Amino acid sequence: MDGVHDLAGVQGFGKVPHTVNADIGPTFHAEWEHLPYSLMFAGVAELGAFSVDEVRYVVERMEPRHYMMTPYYERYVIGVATLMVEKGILTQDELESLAGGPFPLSRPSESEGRPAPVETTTFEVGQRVRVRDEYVPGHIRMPAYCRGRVGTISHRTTEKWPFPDAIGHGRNDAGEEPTYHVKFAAEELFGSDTDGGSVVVDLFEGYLEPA
Amino acid sequence: ENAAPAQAPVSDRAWALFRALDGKGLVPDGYVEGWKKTFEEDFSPRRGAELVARAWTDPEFRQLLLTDGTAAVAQYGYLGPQGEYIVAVEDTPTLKNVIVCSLCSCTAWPILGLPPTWYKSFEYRARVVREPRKVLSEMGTEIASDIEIRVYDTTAETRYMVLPQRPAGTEGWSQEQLQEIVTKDCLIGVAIPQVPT
Ligand SMILES: [Cl-]
Ligand SMILES: [Cl-]
Ligand SMILES: [Cl-]
Ligand SMILES: [Cl-]
Ligand SMILES: [Fe+3]
Ligand SMILES: [Mg+2]
Ligand SMILES: [Mg+2]
Ligand SMILES: [Mg+2]
Repeated sequence: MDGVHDLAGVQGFGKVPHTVNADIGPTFHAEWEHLPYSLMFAGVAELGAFSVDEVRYVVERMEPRHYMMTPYYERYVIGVATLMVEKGILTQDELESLAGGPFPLSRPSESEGRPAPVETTTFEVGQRVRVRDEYVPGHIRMPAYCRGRVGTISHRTTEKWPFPDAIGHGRNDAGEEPTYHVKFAAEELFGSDTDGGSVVVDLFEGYLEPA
Repeated sequence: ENAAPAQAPVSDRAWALFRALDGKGLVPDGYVEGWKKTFEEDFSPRRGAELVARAWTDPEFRQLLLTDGTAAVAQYGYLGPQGEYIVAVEDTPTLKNVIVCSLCSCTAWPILGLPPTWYKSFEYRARVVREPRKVLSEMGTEIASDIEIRVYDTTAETRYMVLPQRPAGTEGWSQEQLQEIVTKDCLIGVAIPQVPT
């Protein structure tokens, strides 16, 4: 999904709000802040209501202005609440009644997702690969800066996982694939307009093709 | 035009979500409190610091950490949520590694701790992939241009830690002394371990 969450390479932001080794304060800065992750795990591990990938995708589905003005942990409050409503576990009525006011949620999905690709290639360390020049409206774990770009494999994982574009929609056809550390030259991704060396993206097999 | 939607206070919304689930019996007794304790007390960059100090003083462990990070971490019992498939990346005299999750905040929680606000900021997520040298410089870390900067974007299930170079002036230090200078920011890759003058 080509949403505002796909921020890598966006220009115009200011300084990162940190200097190295500065005091970052407690893990949680407010008494509610442990709730979104804890309730995500209740939904994933205890209720079996959704996957972690569905949590990433429901946050990607926040209305874009809402995403841009919402602090990090609050996006997950909104995202887990939305999934609980979409899965029929909670109603928005009851959330707003308990909250004492408005509790707007992420927008509905405009894609049913897609299955794990039927045809893929096992790649080897050192092989040149290109990221498939594909556009996916639902969840995908490919940041747009690498779409269509060429890099070299530095690692093929020794485990396999469900394809995000399927499990992020709660589909039954996510299968399992390994992922690949693909090293791109900075210039491949950003031309002359970068001060970096290389960027390594961890890409599912189904996002790649031989170069 | 472009205005924020009306919202109840975020604390009210977060506790409403807890109460709506809890009041249906869907949240086991002590469940969120258990997670809060895990997140605050167990998931910690002191663990990644212990792994670095061991690698720095034990060539065999160093090799294991760099070839099978998961197995190395498992020896210490530090695998966990968002930390089940670990790759450690080695800094060298010509290479500085730095980690981000441009799409959200993915981090090797059990050995780095939960990510700090700054790592999850739009500023870091947008900028470090494209201008890591300027970002690190602004943050207080100068990387000379005889060094390639390599940014790992945490886009799938690999969870990374940086194994920084060991600074001169620490020869013979104990593992506890070395651990003290491996900070959270050294594990993420934005800082280089500092030796007192
Ligand atoms: Cl609170
Ligand atoms: Cl250019
Ligand atoms: Cl292919
Ligand atoms: Cl070294
Ligand atoms: Fe993330
Ligand atoms: Mg985009
Ligand atoms: Mg209404
Ligand atoms: Mg001594």
